[PDB]
Amino acid sequence: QAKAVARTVRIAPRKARLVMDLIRGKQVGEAVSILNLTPRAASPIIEKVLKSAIANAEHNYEMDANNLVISQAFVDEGPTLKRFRPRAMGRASQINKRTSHITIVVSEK
Amino acid sequence: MKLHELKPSEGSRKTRNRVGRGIGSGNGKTAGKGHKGQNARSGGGVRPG
Amino acid sequence: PRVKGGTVTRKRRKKVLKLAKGYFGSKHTLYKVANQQVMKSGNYAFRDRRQKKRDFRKLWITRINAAARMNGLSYSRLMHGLKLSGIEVNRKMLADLAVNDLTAFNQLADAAKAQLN
Amino acid sequence: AVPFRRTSKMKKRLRRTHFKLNVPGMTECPSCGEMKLSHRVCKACGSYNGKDI
Amino acid sequence: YAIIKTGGKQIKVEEGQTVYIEKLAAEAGETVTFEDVLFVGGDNVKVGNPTVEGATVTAKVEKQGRAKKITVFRYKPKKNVHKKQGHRQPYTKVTIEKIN
Amino acid sequence: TPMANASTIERKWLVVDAAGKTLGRLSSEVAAILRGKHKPTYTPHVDTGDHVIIINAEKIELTGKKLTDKIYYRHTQHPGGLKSRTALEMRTNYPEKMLELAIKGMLPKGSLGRQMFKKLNVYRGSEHPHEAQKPEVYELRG
Amino acid sequence: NRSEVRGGGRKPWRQKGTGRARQGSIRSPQWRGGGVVFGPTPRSYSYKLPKKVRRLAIKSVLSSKVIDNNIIVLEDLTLDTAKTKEMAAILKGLSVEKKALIVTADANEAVALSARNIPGVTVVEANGINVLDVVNHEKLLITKAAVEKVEEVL
RNA sequence: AACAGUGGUAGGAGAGCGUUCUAAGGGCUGUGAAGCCAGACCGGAAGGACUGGUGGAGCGCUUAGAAGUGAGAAUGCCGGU
RNA sequence: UAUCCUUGGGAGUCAGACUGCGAGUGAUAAGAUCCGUAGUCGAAAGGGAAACAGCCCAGACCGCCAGCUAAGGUCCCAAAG
RNA sequence: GACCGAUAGUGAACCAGUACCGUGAGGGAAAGGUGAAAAGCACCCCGGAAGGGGAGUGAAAGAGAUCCUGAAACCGUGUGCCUACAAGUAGUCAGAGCCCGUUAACGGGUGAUGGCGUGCCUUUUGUAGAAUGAACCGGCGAGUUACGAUCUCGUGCAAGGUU
Repeated sequence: QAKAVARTVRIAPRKARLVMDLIRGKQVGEAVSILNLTPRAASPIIEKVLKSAIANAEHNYEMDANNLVISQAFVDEGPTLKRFRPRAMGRASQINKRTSHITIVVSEK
Repeated sequence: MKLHELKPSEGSRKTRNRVGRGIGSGNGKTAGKGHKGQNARSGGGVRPG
Repeated sequence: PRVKGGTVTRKRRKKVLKLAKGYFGSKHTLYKVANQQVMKSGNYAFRDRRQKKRDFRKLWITRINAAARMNGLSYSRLMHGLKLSGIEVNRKMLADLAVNDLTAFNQLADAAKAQLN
Repeated sequence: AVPFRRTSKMKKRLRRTHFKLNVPGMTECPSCGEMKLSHRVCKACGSYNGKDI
Repeated sequence: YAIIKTGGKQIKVEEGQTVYIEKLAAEAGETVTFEDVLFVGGDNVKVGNPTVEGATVTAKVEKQGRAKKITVFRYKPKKNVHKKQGHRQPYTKVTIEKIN
Repeated sequence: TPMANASTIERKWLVVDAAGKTLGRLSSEVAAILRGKHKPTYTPHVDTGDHVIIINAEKIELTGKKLTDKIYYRHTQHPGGLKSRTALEMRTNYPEKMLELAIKGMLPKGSLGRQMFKKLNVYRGSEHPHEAQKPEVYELRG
Repeated sequence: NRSEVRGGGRKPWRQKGTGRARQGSIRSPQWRGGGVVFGPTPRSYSYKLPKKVRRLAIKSVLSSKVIDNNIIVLEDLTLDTAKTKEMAAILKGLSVEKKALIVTADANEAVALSARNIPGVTVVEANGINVLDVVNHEKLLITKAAVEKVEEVL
């Protein structure tokens, strides 16, 4: 089979979770159509890594790109970045610029 | 004697009573000072007479 | 010398958590909330070990009573006849018979019924 | 005006059930094949209803 | 099938059956006769007056063990009381023959 | 180590007439058999009972001035939503439900209690639609 | 101690009004940096016994050595050199394959220069005898001169 | 062996478990140490082993000794989530 | 029937509650207050009293799927007439 | 050195009295570990890059620049069993069905259904308590030391013991 990863990308993981919960277990071409047509911030990232995956398969494994399926696809919360918003009255509020590790695995039928 | 068969005379040695080290000991949560009062405090007491 | 205490605490708490499997979420995931259920489970277990003796007794008795009512008797009247006879077997045996070998139960009940007269 | 208790994972997930995305209403581009929104233009074919812009 | 009284308790038995009971003085391959017997059952029946005469039940041991553990834990809720205690109740494994 | 039944059941169908009977002393038996305490193969958690039919529910009896003075209260979850119905008008308009109420009350509570209630099937008159089940009569010990 | 540690001083925050806990310093033991409560402190673990007892002790252990026959008398240790090969050869001839203690009267410096490079071997005069060395070294070599010395002072 | 007994706060007494270090003696370890994760093992308790996996270099056992010696709570401190 | 006395080491306790009985203050009121006396709780689980610290019965080393009873109960909830 | 071993030990193992705070005196941190050795990833692809997948180096790349191990909280993916007429300090005991097969022993995981059952700590006459405290996990964190007195136990010597 084949794998692709996008490690340490500034985006919240839940949002990516939504976008790939759409496509978990689908053919690659229709999945690309989903990501191209759905209006979310994470679809370009996800189609990017997916396209890299199928490239890895075709180049390093020769697994007949059209005959492919998302075996699995998931997101892992990566290292956040800490920030502070100066709220009223000298108090600050902690801000969690999240980060995600996207992972996709592609196989045949 | 030999350093790897040492032993004392019985009754010469004892284990010291630690406190604040659980309730199975019977000296937990108070170290035998009971509950509140001038005798239960740090530096707590009075002059002897 | 100085003493940290790194491994002991972890080991003990993990032992507790392994005891606390199957509990609802945090009560298997977290140490202390699980501890205070495990402990509670210990008291409940002590209690239930002694309630078994009280529950199976009831069950046996109900079974015996049903069988005696179809034989034409009450539990109380039956067991009085049996103790009066010498048939002090026990209620668990009587129940097992009343389920499996009801003819033997009838034999015994007929003995007691006769000796009530 | 605050949570009297912390919300558990189970109810958190039960709430987030409906929090999800439906797919689009999708169709092909009959001109050059690829997929497309219903009643909308094929960005790559640049076509719609058998007509190019 | 017979009935017996062994350990302040009672057992229903069939021949060739395997049973676990209280501890005994056997030595893991010895034989035993239960004589506090009653309700020979299964066939032509004989009931104990308190007990049916003779009609013993032979058997032999296969194990003299101590069962799975239980950790009775007991705490009075406040008051800082605990008792943690293990228990392996001994037992004796037996195979039956010759109800009489 | 006795038996504890499971899917080894044979639920018969019984029939009971109520031409002159006191519903309490009747119900205290029908519920017992719905629970299965008339059987040696009883277990508390399996519903070993037996199906029951009741006929001529209208024709039950009572003692004393209950028809005039016995009151079935019932509250909604609205304020002042208390309602009351005398045993008499219950008997006339619908005795099915008052029998059901008594028996439900003296049944156990919980899913199992409800499921053994579901075996009950009360009918005004003497019609008994459940011919197909080939039931039999059950006289009352009391 | 919390006094010896640097800083502290100021009440880090007022006693009241905050939701935080009462605290008097950032160096009290609760804290990360913190001052230790009791801990260690320099001292001496030394104590002295009475003379009768200590001499009884050394007598006792010597008695034990002569009992179990890990004692050897050897008059006239004489080394033309200060070498270790000779000493080890001597010990081999005496079947001494383990730790050992060697005793003189007046500090044969040849014997001391030798016998120290060997790990398990130690050398001392009669005046410098211990119980601990005796116990530890498993076997004892003495000159009869040193014997007369120890037995006349004892 | 027999007999009797064994609820328990404050609290008194006694038995022990375990951690770090040291001494001695006897050992393990690149053919895989400690540590970490699993496991349906053992012990009356504290607790202790065994097997497998990770890891990739130090560590147990016995008898004694000495202690910064055991944490579930302080609107505890720090960090993380 | 076995606990009594002395000496010595070490403590904790000095906010008590209800119930029954005898008294006071009170209004012969208080889950009141203050005394005496006995008990229970405190420091005591278990069964009943629906639930229910102080009431009734009764005192827990541990196990057993054995039995006899107390209080209280035996038409169904709920074992037993 | 019967002293610490990166929350310890100097405040400070690293460009620290630094950064930072304060008008000012003054206050005052955090932050160690590639590998034996850079041999630190030629080259091919995806991609605008970042970041990946291969290849190669290396004993090891799951070692790849927060670079030894790498726990828990927390976050997710997949799946064996259960679950949409049921009220329950969330378990315990009994227990069917289903799925597995152990440090091989009256085994393991789930658990329909029945019964019993108002959390932990403190403080209280008494707390499930609508009294207090804890969001959770991890780490740190509290009766010690010197000197002296006294009692017990032990040892040695004893009308003599001791420096």
